[PDB]
Amino acid sequence: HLSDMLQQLHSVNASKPSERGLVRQEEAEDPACIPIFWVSKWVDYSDKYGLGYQLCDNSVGVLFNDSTRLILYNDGDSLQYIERDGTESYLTVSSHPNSLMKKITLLKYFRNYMSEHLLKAGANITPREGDELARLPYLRTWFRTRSAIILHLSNGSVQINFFQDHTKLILCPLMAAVTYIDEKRDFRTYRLSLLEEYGCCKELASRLRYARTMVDKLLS
Amino acid sequence: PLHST
Repeated sequence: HLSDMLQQLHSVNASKPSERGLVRQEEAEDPACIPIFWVSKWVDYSDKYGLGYQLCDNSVGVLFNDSTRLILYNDGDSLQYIERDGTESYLTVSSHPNSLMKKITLLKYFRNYMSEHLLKAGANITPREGDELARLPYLRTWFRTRSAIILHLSNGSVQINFFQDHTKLILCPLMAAVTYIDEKRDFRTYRLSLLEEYGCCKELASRLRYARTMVDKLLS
Repeated sequence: PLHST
């Protein structure tokens, strides 16, 4: 659904939302569109191993340099491994093929580090009560620019964290929504089509222009 | 940055 996201972003950006005579950004908020998952922490150890991350439900994952993934559910033992071609298997930290020993050790180190360091993005949002073993999205791909880290999840979401001012976007093409986390850590979800109708501030508009450039990079 | 905030 990256193509859908590109359509949604092209459309809002073509509407020049920060040039509305009267910007009514608030009218575009829709709390029912709040994302279920986003990346709360991340660790770039890609010079040797991969990109470790935590989702907001406290699950962990690693996208290894060889394009395989381990997903540790928030029960601390249940595990999914995703091979390069996307083949999925289920196991536990406690019972795993010997061939996965090194990757599991790496997972444990990333998990330990993010258990002990760093803040959780979105910590103000209520922890979800739901099925903690329902299939988790995983990190499909990521990259960094000078300004941001771009994280693309398997549920179609794209998250962009800006390094300098700590602002963040979580874009969902299924809800056709963007969640903006601002410098004060206010977390608000907007329908993109309503940003077209009602406008938005220049800060959000600028970030949505950058977002489109990033989605283009993901599609390339 | 090599890690988040």
